[PDB]
Amino acid sequence: MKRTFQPSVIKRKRTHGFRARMATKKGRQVLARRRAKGRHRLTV
Amino acid sequence: SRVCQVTGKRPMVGNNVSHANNKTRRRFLPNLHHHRFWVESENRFVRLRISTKGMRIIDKLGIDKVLVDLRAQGQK
Amino acid sequence: SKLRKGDTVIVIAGKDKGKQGTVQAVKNDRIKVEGINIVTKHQKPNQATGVEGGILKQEAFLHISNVAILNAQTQKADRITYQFGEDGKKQRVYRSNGEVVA
Amino acid sequence: KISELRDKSLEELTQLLDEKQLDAFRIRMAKATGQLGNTHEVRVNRRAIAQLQTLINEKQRG
Amino acid sequence: NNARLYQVLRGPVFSEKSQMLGDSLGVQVFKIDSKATKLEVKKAVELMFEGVEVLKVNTLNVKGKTKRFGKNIGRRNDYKKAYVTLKA
RNA sequence: GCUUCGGGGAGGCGGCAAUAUCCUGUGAUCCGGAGAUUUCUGAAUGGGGAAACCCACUUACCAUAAGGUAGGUAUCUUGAAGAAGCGAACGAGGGGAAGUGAAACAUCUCAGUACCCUUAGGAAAAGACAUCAAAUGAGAUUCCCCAAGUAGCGGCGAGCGAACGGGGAGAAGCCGAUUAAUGCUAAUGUAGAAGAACAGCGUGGGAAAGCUGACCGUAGUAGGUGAUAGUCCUGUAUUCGAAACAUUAGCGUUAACAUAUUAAGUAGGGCGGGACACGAGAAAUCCUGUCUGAAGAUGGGGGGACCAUCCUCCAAGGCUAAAUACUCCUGACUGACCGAUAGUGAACCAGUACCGUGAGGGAAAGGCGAAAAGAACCCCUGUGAGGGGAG
RNA sequence: CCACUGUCGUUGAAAAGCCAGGGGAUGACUUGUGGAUAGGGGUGAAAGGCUAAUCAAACUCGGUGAUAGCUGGUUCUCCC
RNA sequence: GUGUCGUAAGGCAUGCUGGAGGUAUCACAAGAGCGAAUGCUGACGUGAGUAACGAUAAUGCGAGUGAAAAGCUCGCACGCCGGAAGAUCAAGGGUUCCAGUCCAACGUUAAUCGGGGCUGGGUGAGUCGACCCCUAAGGCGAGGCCGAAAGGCGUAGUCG
RNA sequence: GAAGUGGCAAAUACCAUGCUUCCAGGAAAAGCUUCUAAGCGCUAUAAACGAAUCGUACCCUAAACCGA
Ligand SMILES: [Mg+2]
Repeated sequence: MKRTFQPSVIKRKRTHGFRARMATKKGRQVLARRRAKGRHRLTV
Repeated sequence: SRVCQVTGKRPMVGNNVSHANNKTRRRFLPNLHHHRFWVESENRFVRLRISTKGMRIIDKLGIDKVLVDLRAQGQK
Repeated sequence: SKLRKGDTVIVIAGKDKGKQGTVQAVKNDRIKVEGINIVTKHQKPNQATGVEGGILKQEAFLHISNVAILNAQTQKADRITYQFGEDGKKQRVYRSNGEVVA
Repeated sequence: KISELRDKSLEELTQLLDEKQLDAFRIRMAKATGQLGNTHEVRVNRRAIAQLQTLINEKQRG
Repeated sequence: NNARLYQVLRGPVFSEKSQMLGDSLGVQVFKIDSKATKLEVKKAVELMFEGVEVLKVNTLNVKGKTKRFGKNIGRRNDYKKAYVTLKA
C-alpha cells in the first residue's frame, strides 16, 4: 500500500534545503547546531 | 511599536493579583495617542504618537524643545 | 643524525656486535650498514617488473644507537662531538681524542 | 633556474610563459598518448609556469 | 586570449568508438576542460592542429564512476568529451 | 604548491603505501618570518535561485566576429567612511515556565531558575555619598572570611533569609582616566646551537640485568635502544642565537570623538503592579503603567509607620584602574585520574556507518615480531579456499 | 476509486494482504504536479477521526538524574 | 593443574602455559568483592538439522563450456503473458547500461550465471526536454503599517 | 541481387479551441499585431555567418522507485 515517504526533489529542497534553512532565524539555528555537532550533511 | 517617542514610555510587565493572591502575568500599556502638534517655527502640523505625559511635556517645554530633542535622539 | 651515510661504524649491540662496515642509509632512527644485520628474504618472482626472485641475503636497518663511529686511529667505538672552527665551519670530531677527521 | 628568470624583463617573461603553456599542452598530449617516458618533466614544467607567473606578478606590481 | 585555448583539450580518447569514428568519419574525440564551450573547442582544435577546419563539435558531460577502494567509497572525476568533425 | 628572508647540513618528492621518473653540497627535503596565487558556494553583496547554479547591465582596452582582460553595479546608517555574518564560557539587559516541595493543593516553593530575545568587553557591571552610623563615629565600588541559619519574613506551613559591624584582597579619584594610527627605545615571542662520562668477563636470540673494576655530575628516578642504562641514542644541567614579523610597555606625534557647571514634569503624592531577606503588613526605602505634582540653600533627601529634636548628606550631568567571573583556545607543568564494555559519543578514515521527511538520535571497531626477516621453492587442491613440507 | 461477506493467512508473500464474490463508476467522481493551514493548534459530510506504521493533545531536544508512601534489585568472611 | 596451611573470607609453594613486568611489611585512599534487578554489552547454546526456500505460468532432452551443470549459453520441443508479464516516458533512483574477467561474500539451493567483485567502455541536439520569455496558487518583499525583543503584515515589485 | 497497387472495413486520434445545448457561467500574463508619449531606427531584397549552456546510458505494473 502507499507508504509514508513519497520522494520529490523539489519538495525536499523547498521544505528542508539550504536556502529554506537560511531564510529563517530558526533554520539558521538548525544550521549552527548541525555545524557545532560537526555533521558532514548540513542540509538535504 | 507601542513606545512613546518623547518620554520613552513602553509597556511594563507585572502581575494581576486576585483576592486569593493568584498571580498572572499582565502588561501595563502607555496612554498613547496620535496628536498633530502645531509648530509655528515650521508653520506646520507634525503628527506624533505620544503619551499623555509627553503631551504635558510639550505643554511645559515647547514643541520646539521636544522636537529638537527627538531629532537629536534620532528618528524624525 | 650524527652518523651519515659513508662513514665506517662498528655495531656495539645486537647479534653482529663487534663487526664493522660503512653506512648505506639512515632513515630517522635506523641505520643500514653493509655486511651487517643480514636477513634472508624470500622474494616471490615477478613477471611484470624486472625482479627475479629467490632466497636473497640483504642487510636490514638496525637501531642507530646500536652502532658507533669507528675511530680511524684507535680502531675502537667512539662518540661524535661538534667543533665550530675559527672560520665558522662546523666539523664532526672524535669524542675520545678530538681530531677533525670524521 | 630562478636566477635565469629573474634577470629577464616582463615583456620577454610573458612570451616565455606562453612558450611554457604550449609546452605543457604538448606534454599533456604526449602523456595521454603514452610517449613521455621521463614522467618527471610535467611537474617541472608546471612549476616553471608557476615561477614565471610569480615573476610577472612581481614585475607588474613594481 | 591565447592562453585559455591551451587548456581546453585535456587529451584524446582512445576507445573502439573513438577508433571507428576516426576511421569512418575522420572525427577526433577529446577529453576537454569541464568548462569549455563548443566555440572554445573549435578554436583550440584549429589552433593546436594547424591546417584543419572544424565543421562540428558535439560535447557531452560524463559522470565519474564510484569505485570503492580498500575501506573507502570514492568516485572518479567527471569529465567532458568533445566529438570534433574535421574537413575531409 | 610559487618568490624572498633567516635556520639547518644530507638526504628527499605528505599518510594508508609502495612503485616509477627524478631532485639534492650550484645546499634539496625540513623548520620559522614575510609575500604572491587564492576556482565556486556561503553575510554573499549586480538580479534571481532547489547552496556550490541560471541570467545580466555597465566602464576601459583588445579581437572581428558570436568573444577575451581589468574593473564597477546589494542594502542600511553617518556624514567618502562604516556596518552586516560567524563563533566557547563569563557580563549587562528585555521576556519568563513547569515538573517538584508543601507528604493533597490554590498563597507560597521551585526561581527570576530552564528557556527565548538583544547586545558588549577582555572582563563586564558598579563606583565617589541627596551612603551608613549613633561608637571614641566612619568615609566610593567589587570580591573573600565572619557576623549568622542570627534579626526577620512566612497558608508564621513547606520554606525563604538579611544588615550593622569586625578581619582581609585591592585601593583613586576625576571633568579627556576616550579611540585609532604612525615613529623611536626597551623587552618578549614566533626557527635554532653547543652540551660530560664504561670497559672487561659469564649467561643470553638479544644485555640496559649479573660479577669485577672505572668515570661524569650546576647533567642520577626523562623517552627510547632486541631484557631493567647517569656514561649507546635523543635528551637533561648550563650557556646561548634573529634577516623578518607580531605582541607588551615607555616616549613623542598625528586625527576622530568628547569636554556638564550643578540640574523640574524632577523630588513627593493618589491608584495598580514590581524590587527590597520583608508574601500589605504598623511598612520605611527603591522602580514605574496611570493621574498629578514641589521647594529650589532662609531649601531639600535619609536615619524602617509617623511627629519633634539631633546627626548626616546634596538627587534630577558625565566618567573612573585594581582586587571579582570565565575557557573555544596557546605554552609549560601536574595527577593515590582512566586504560579499549574504562576514559570523550569518538585511541580505529566518528558526529562516521546506520536510523529518521525533518528537527534529531547515534554505534561497533586497538595489540605479529626486536626487525617483515610477512614464508623462495615443492606437494595436495579448481592457477580457489585451506593445509603439509622447506625456510 | 472503494471495501459489504467468507475462506485463507496471523513467527504472513504483507506491521492490514490474497482469492472468490461485492459497491460507485459524468460525479457531492477519481487522479498528477505545486502550494496553504501546526500542537490545546490545525483539519474533520463528526468516527475523538486524521495531523509521516505515533493522537482524549504529534515529534525532537531541553527543564530532567521530573516525582514514585509503589514494585524489583542491592556484590567478601567469621564472632556476640 | 597439583600440593599444603588457616574458623572463614583466603594464604603459601610448585608443575605446565606465558613472555615483561610484579611487589614484602606497615600505614593511607577506594570506581573494593555480584547469581538474580522481565538489569546492560558481547559470545554461545536449546528448539533442530526442525519450519521454511515468497504466487501451482512448467518444463523435457541433445550439445557446449567448465573442477563440477536441473538452474549458464546454443538448439529443438513444450508452457505462460499479450489494455501485458510487450513498448515510450514523467517521478524516484544513479551506472544498475555494454563488454571482458572472477565466484570467496551477496543471490533464500548449485552456479561456469548475475542488478555481485574487478577492469575498461558507453550518454553527441538551433528543432526533444530543461534553461530562457510569461504569468497562477502561493512566497519574498526599497519604502509603508504593526509589534517588549524575536518578529507579523503589506505597496511597487520580484520570484514561483 | 524482387515486388511496392486496388477494394473493403475502421478508431476513444484528427477536422474540432468546431457545431448544438445547458447553467453551476467557465485562469492569468507574455510572446504576437497595431497605436502613439517623452525622445531622436524601420520595412523589403539578398549574401555570408551563427543558434550558447544543462539533460540524454539504464530501470520505470519494477529485482534498479516507496514498502528493513
Ligand atoms: Mg497514522
